Amino acid sequence: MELRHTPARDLDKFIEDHLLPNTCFRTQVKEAIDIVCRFLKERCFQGTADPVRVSKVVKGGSSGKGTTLRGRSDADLVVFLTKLTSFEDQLRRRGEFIQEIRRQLEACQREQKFKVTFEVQSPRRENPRALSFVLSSPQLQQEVEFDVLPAFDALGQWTPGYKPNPEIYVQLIKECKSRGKEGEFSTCFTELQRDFLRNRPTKLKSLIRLVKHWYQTCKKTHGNKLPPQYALELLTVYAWEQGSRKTDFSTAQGFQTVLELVLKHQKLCIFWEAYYDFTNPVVGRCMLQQLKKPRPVILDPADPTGNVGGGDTHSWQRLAQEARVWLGYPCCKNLDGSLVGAWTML
Repeated sequence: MELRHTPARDLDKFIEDHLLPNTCFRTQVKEAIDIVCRFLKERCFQGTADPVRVSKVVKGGSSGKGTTLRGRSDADLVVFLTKLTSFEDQLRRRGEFIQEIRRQLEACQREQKFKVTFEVQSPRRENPRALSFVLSSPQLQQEVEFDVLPAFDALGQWTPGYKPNPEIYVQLIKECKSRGKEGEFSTCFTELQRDFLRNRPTKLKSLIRLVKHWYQTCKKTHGNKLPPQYALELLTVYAWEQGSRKTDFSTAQGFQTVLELVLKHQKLCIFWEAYYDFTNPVVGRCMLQQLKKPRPVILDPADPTGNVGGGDTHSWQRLAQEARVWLGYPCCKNLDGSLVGAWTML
């Protein structure tokens, strides 16, 4: 149903129905990306003086956009380029890469056959330049629009289980410190962001998708004022990693634990040592710089410089106000009419 009234007794039955993505549509999209990824690497540039080439194409974060309930989703597709001198190059040469990618993307639409409907958008308005392509399957009425975000390849060839070279983060921090603008290069580390949320248990990933939709429902109210969606995703992971650590758990317990953290934002300092740590002196100091920043501070596991949900303390206040309202909703309330309760952090 609406889910404002969806009780806490079941919860999952709502996630399994409305929230769960189409299995058939995903498979079609994943294949379409593989066609494009394999297309861009070969086609882009080539027969060209400049050694810069497309190394890989990775899908980034995605958020279901409410229309009926879930009718559509917006995702980010990061195109990695090589032979760039610095991280800043992806910002300056962005317009140069936007044209080369768009040129072959249109050519890919003509030459390559797809199962879904490949849609290359017209030049985008209300934005400085912008680009995107839409993948839709009218049979299932599923639609997704990918925003192409060109980025330098920092990791090069990287596989899960391997901690990235600390030297890479050193170059990132030194360049982010001098030129300013902390956390703009997070797109290069997208592989680590996906790998962070991919290996999570099924019940947790379903919980995250529940939190994802909660964010979108409030996003059509307060607008862009609220913090980035990535903050809520990492916060859900933190709620599970602390005190629970169970394969099977209650969604009502977790959803309650996440909402109470939104109100605790001023008390929240969170960071992950997954892809980096204090072994390197340069990385260590920069990591301590972020921890002493005004709360809430959620440190991007893939981006030691990048602070998710930071820079605005009134963003979380607007979020905490609506988080307080949803606490009064039956969503968190069980059969008794009382609260299900949060997770013990012991």
